[PDB]
Amino acid sequence: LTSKAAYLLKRNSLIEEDASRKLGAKIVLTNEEKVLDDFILAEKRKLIDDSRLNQTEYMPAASFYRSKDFIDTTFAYKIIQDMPKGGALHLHDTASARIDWIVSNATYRDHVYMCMDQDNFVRLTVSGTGPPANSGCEWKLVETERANSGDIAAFDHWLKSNISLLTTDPLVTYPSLDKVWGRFDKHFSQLRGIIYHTPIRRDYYRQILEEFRSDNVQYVEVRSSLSGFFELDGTVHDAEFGLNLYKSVTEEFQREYPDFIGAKIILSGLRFKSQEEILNEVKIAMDLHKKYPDFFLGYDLVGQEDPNFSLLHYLDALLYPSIQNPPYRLPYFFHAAETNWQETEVDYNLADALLLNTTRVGHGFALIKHPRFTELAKENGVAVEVNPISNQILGLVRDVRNHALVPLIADDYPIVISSDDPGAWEASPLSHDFYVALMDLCGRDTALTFLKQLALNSIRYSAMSDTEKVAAKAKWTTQWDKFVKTSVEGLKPH
Amino acid sequence: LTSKAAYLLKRNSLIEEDASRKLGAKIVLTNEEKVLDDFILAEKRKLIDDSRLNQTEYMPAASFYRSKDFIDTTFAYKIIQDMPKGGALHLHDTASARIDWIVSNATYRDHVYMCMDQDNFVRLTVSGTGPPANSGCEWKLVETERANSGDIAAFDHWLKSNISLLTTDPLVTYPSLDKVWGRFDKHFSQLRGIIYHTPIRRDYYRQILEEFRSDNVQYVEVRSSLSGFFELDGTVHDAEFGLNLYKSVTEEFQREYPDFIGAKIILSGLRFKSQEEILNEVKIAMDLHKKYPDFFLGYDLVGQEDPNFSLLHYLDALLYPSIQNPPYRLPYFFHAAETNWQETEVDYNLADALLLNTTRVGHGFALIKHPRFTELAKENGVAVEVNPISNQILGLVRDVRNHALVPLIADDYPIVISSDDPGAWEASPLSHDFYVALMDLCGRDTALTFLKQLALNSIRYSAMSDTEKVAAKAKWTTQWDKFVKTSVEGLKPH
Ligand SMILES: *[C@@H]1O[C@H](CO)[C@@H](O[C@@H]2O[C@H](CO)[C@@H](O[C@@H]3O[C@H](CO[C@H]4O[C@H](CO)[C@@H](O)[C@H](O)[C@@H]4O)[C@@H](O)[C@H](O)[C@@H]3O)[C@H](O)[C@H]2NC(C)=O)[C@H](O)[C@H]1NC(C)=O
Ligand SMILES: OC[C@H]1O[C@@H](n2cnc3c2N=CNC[C@H]3O)C[C@@H]1O
Ligand SMILES: OC[C@H]1O[C@@H](n2cnc3c2N=CNC[C@H]3O)C[C@@H]1O
Ligand SMILES: *[C@@H]1O[C@H](CO)[C@@H](O)[C@H](O)[C@H]1NC(C)=O
Ligand SMILES: *[C@@H]1O[C@H](CO)[C@@H](O)[C@H](O)[C@H]1NC(C)=O
Ligand SMILES: *[C@@H]1O[C@H](CO)[C@@H](O)[C@H](O)[C@H]1NC(C)=O
Ligand SMILES: *[C@@H]1O[C@H](CO)[C@@H](O)[C@H](O)[C@H]1NC(C)=O
Ligand SMILES: *[C@@H]1O[C@H](CO)[C@@H](O)[C@H](O)[C@H]1NC(C)=O
Ligand SMILES: *[C@@H]1O[C@H](CO)[C@@H](O)[C@H](O)[C@H]1NC(C)=O
Ligand SMILES: *[C@@H]1O[C@H](CO)[C@@H](O)[C@H](O)[C@H]1NC(C)=O
Ligand SMILES: [Zn+2]
Ligand SMILES: [Zn+2]
Repeated sequence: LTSKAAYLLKRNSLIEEDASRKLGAKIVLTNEEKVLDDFILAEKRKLIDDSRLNQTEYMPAASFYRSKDFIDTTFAYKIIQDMPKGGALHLHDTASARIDWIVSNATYRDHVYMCMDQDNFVRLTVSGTGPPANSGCEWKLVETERANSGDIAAFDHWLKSNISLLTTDPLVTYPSLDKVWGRFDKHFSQLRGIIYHTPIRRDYYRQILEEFRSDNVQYVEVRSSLSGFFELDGTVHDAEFGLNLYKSVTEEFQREYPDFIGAKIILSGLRFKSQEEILNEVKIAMDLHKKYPDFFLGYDLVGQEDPNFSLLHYLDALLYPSIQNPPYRLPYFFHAAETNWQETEVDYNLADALLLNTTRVGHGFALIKHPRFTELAKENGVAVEVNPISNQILGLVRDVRNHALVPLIADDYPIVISSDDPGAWEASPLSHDFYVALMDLCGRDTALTFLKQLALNSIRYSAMSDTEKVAAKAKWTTQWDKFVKTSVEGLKPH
Repeated sequence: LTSKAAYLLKRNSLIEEDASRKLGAKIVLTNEEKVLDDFILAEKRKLIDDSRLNQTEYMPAASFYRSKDFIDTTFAYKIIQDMPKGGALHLHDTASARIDWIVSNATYRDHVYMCMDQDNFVRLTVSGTGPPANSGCEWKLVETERANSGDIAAFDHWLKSNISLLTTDPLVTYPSLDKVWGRFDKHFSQLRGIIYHTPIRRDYYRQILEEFRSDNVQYVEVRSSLSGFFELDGTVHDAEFGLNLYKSVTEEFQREYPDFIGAKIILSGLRFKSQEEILNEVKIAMDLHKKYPDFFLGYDLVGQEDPNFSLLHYLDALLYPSIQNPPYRLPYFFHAAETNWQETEVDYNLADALLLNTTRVGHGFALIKHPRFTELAKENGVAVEVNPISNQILGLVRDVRNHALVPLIADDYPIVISSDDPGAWEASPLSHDFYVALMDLCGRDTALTFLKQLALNSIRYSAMSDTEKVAAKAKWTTQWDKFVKTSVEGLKPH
């Protein structure tokens, strides 16, 4: 009737037309699921409106250092903690478990040594033939140092404080992409000596499995170098040994916990190695994918993407599987366009990843800046592994609401949410990144369809076979319905 | 043939396909324009590669406070300075001239008083009836304080410092959207008393025109309140008086400088006023658009959009022109979705703006987050006024390379670059925002086709009639050809 009423009808048409395109709009919720969705929506909308109208800071989009405790004090984070989120498809094996486990378990073992390097960073290693040979760092046995500390708890807390990235605010202590990446590489060099010892590495991978299961994540796809596992006698094993160790741990864990879906491993090489070495690693990946077709997925090039070699620089090595007669199909999981640049060597790695038939693309922070690349990656079914906390800390974004992949989420783009390296910055396996996605990557009228669609895409866009995908969806559905029923009974009066 | 060569063919075909979607990709440059583009590209690529590979900060992406002098020492900024950029379609009348003009001219006039308010901010006013009526701050003539100052240059520089937003780094001293918006409103309240005096306002608008012509901008569309211009006797004039004053100044300026295209005015109301006041402003805008259709353009709601009323909240007043018999078509230039939020009232103001047949959208920072809104605006031809430095300073973004509208640039969306309030933060009329757009909003292989497309879209998406647009483009083409010829003769060896 009224021109105002006709305008409002057209407004509802347009707004529904726009808001139905977000990822997860296809989700239909049962009444109990709607109860949980309303529970989450109330808190999220209260926070959004309090920040917007009272003109106060929106903590969910703040630095994870400052917002971590705040997140830990919200009811919705408890809901997400109890929620089974499916799979974490983008992880690195050396920083996916608590640093506290390394401090309280690994550095308590025999022959574990420490030393303060030239940069005032603690380094931990394992050497069975007495103190290790090094003059650039004065090595002291950790047992004697802990005994001499007097206060053992303070010593362990300091040991975690000199290793963790969250001891101070990374956005302040390392206020540049270069500085924070230097701190990240320093963290890895600190943990390299001790974490590559074979027993400690096996127990650390076991801890990765346990911690991700406890956070109600049932499936993982872990990137690992797989080689360099050493013993007290000095023996250094090849990548196949590491793959077999991971496989045995995973099979034992699956035997213990039937609710767990499992784990699969991707081989990661470095973006600054010689093309000869990268070709050697590609050949190793081909052999391991042949010999272990169900557990070994493929190959990936990791390391800081801006200052190191491009995908094209390794092109020969990456084309070696395809030039065979018959051609061999080696899957890829490229980190691509993890950069703030445009039309450079870094973000144009997206073209290489798409042309090399990559299974998934890590980050894709510059993907939105390339229209045809986005279209082609969506058409081919290449999902994007978005790691919001990783992208904030490692210098890509500062306000998480300004993340580059938010519009792609709002237009139903194939995406999964993962943590990259959770342990380095003291983050939960997937619930903290899920909370960040819920509070920063979707609109005010989006609470639970988004999270359930992320949980579904973590299985759909995994590397599992179709039969494995169906079985994994069955297990995840069992856990999800159990969680929904328990939460609703815990919140709904009777 | 060669697998490497065939892959390279596919890769270059894909990259050409993707990079042709960018704004201005269809621009064809003459050989002289190619020389200028090569110079700009060399400078830009040097900066980009030095920042990326040597791991040093990319200064153009930093805060305008820190990067201002660095920009002032580049060759590309010199070229942009000499370049006629067309028009500035997003300006505000009280902050489109240098603060130095107010300090060195206006506060040297008679009847000008000053006071330090309770926030230690200098406020300037004009009172022809002795000391000003307000006693909350002791009003003293600027002449007396300048006399007692000792160093007059230091006194005037302190005036500019207490007035300007760029005296300190706003991203540090006001590290919140709300705090920096408070500083912006404080700046406006500082200059309100003196800038609304009729002679000073007239000369300030004249100075706006002069400064924008000096920076090779030939056309402007300025948003103004147009009402409240007062005299020494206390007479307060209506919006028609101020509009006619602007029109007379513009006609005189056009007569003096034939190379100038001209100026047109938009009526801006504040989005926190009463609905009755906004309705009366809409009626006044209708009357002024009827009486001065060639000089008066339309209406716009300005002011901080996050904590104030939405476009829907004013729906009655906004639908008043269309409900008449016959319906009246009042053009709109709504500031829309200048926010980091999603699926809230602020960014859903885009739906109201689109349904109200807005000519252009101011900022539209969250437009990319809404796909159907972007598509519908693209179909309807609604351009977006991108003000990069304003979006950085006022708290929307920190790294300009993470600007939300960069992907829309890369997919050829209708946009025009402007400055919002340049004089507020010591920015050149349009050259600085153009340099920021060049170095932050387009790829490494994009220098001059982008800038020429910006200049062309500035004329296509103006409010000028179809007959006036051809003549405006003729003037701009004359100036552009002179600029290209002179710059090439100054750089080309022959
Ligand atoms: C990424 O995946 C792509 C799709 O699987 C790969 O492209 C495919 O590469 C395979 C193996 O090299 C090609 O299959 C062979 O093609 C040729 C020629 O047959 C075709 O061409 C002739 C004339 O052009 C035509 O008459 C035929 O009907 C075929 O169309 C023969 O040697 C073999 O019989 C065999 O079929 C595919 O043609 C090709 N597909 C496409 C769609 O291009 C690509 O190599 C993969 N890249 C990587 C890095 O793994
Ligand atoms: O296995 C350890 C190595 O992994 C890299 N690495 C670890 N996390 C990431 C890495 N590389 C690239 N992108 C960011 C993030 O996904 C670096 C480290 O030396
Ligand atoms: O006429 C002056 C008033 O205009 C507003 N104003 C001026 N510039 C802007 C404003 N508000 C909204 N968006 C950002 C920017 O474009 C506030 C100021 O008090
Ligand atoms: C703003 O804060 C007050 C108290 O500080 C609170 O009552 C009010 O609900 C808040 N506004 C919103 C929108 O949450
Ligand atoms: C590590 O410890 C040293 C000395 O104990 C201290 O000075 C230094 O700041 C610490 N570094 C980090 C990164 O915690
Ligand atoms: C460390 O944890 C492993 C299991 O991961 C356990 O077997 C071992 O006993 C622990 N070590 C210590 C010293 O408690
Ligand atoms: C990096 O710095 C070196 C010297 O410090 C210089 O020669 C080079 O041109 C710089 N830029 C690069 C490598 O892009
Ligand atoms: C200020 O500018 C006006 C207008 O250009 C000029 O007439 C006047 O002389 C200037 N100086 C003053 C008022 O001191
Ligand atoms: C303004 O001046 C006062 C005193 O001269 C000073 O304390 C204050 O910090 C200044 N404020 C700004 C915003 O420059
Ligand atoms: C917008 O224009 C269309 C025709 O172009 C008209 O039907 C519609 O009523 C207009 N809406 C408004 C709000 O002016
Ligand atoms: Zn990663
Ligand atoms: Zn504006």
